[PDB]
Amino acid sequence: LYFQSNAMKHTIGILGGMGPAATADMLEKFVELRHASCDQQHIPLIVSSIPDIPDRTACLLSGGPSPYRYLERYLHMLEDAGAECIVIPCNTAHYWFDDLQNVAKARMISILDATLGDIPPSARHVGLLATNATLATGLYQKKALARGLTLIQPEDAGQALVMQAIYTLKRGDKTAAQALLLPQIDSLIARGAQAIIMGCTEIPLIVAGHERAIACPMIDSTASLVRAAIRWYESWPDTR
Amino acid sequence: MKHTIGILGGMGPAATADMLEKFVELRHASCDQQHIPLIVSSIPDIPDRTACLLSGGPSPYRYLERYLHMLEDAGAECIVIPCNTAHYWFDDLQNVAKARMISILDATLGDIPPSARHVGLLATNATLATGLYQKKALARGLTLIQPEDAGQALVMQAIYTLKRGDKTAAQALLLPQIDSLIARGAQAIIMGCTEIPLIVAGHERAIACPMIDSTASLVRAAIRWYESWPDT
Ligand SMILES: [Cl-]
Ligand SMILES: [Cl-]
Ligand SMILES: [Cl-]
Repeated sequence: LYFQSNAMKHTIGILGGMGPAATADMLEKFVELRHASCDQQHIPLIVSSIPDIPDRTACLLSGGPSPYRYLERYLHMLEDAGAECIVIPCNTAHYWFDDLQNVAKARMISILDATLGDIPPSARHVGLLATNATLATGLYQKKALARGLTLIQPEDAGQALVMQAIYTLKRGDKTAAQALLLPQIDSLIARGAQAIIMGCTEIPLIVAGHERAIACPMIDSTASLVRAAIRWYESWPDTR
Repeated sequence: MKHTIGILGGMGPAATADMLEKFVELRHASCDQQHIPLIVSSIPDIPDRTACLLSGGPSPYRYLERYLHMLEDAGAECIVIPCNTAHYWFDDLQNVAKARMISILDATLGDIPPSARHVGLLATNATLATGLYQKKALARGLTLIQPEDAGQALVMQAIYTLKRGDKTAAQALLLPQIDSLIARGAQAIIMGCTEIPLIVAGHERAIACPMIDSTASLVRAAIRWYESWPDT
């Protein structure tokens, strides 16, 4: 008879598709990170995985077509579907975060803030694995400075390989991607990184299974955003 | 006109995340932008399907109907359901749906090798009890082998252990049941509950016979539908 609307349900939209693998990984983490006795106790989620959004690095570094209009469209799709909170499992796309937040009715939670908060306070010197555009536009720079953090970026030659790893994953070869990425991780560690931000939502997929062999904590930006979204969801009177 | 696929999910949420992964894995794409457009409803509050069917619990239908329309209104032109048990309501939804719907049952039977006549079935009690696969298998010339009652209780227990979050526990329960089916002559085993592939993951090669993944079967069928238009 009576159905509770998704808005009243505190439904969370995921504005994804950058890329699709990263979005599927976030969904997987919403299940893992939420305490639930059964199906019915899991978080209500609506997902946009609509990958036609233009490449973020091409736009930012090369003046390629901007993703922004697509972001706005699918954000509105989610809102109309009942999302009361929106999360974007793409670091690079947070270039547009403030712009989107201007047009959003829903609450929006930054992957950047969530990720930084999940770094141990004691880690002062922190590696950053991210797309070229995320580094170039300094998305993490401002915030890291506020927390008194020193980011260690790979050198130009290394970053080229990190970028290659990211796109090999986006292209669907994890094994190859790993072969590319692992040495760069060791380089950052060799350079004194006390932790490494996985600052591209493809990186956790590449690292998965090898973390136990990595000599410092990896901070997972996707997981960080999920945890932050769960906390939002669970702060409601009908949630707790 | 983008041929967007809606996923009416959330039963349960792990099976839905699993379907998304397979969409990525099963679609040839040179880059993000060549992957399938997907809108996903994972809104798990849908009432337990088995409890309704077997135990007289609340009916999931009006929920399914609601999220169906939600997906259509977001622009999904084709809808898929990564729950076998939910297909008790498939025809009903299909009758209210403007978007195209693709049945997990047909897709899954279609992916069984022709040479496999005697096929094991791992599924929920409601899926077995309501005979979702039986009339369809019969028409194809298939003979379904299901676990004996004691074994089925353990299968059901494995499924709910996975939904509850322990994969390791679920495996300990499920694995012997798979071995039992093989001992009884199964030429292939349908994983007929969408949590099964998740439990079986990593042990597949350790299993003698082929396992037919209902989730994967649905994704492939959806991809085919997507790639079937003049502009795609
Ligand atoms: Cl990213
Ligand atoms: Cl790509
Ligand atoms: Cl199922």
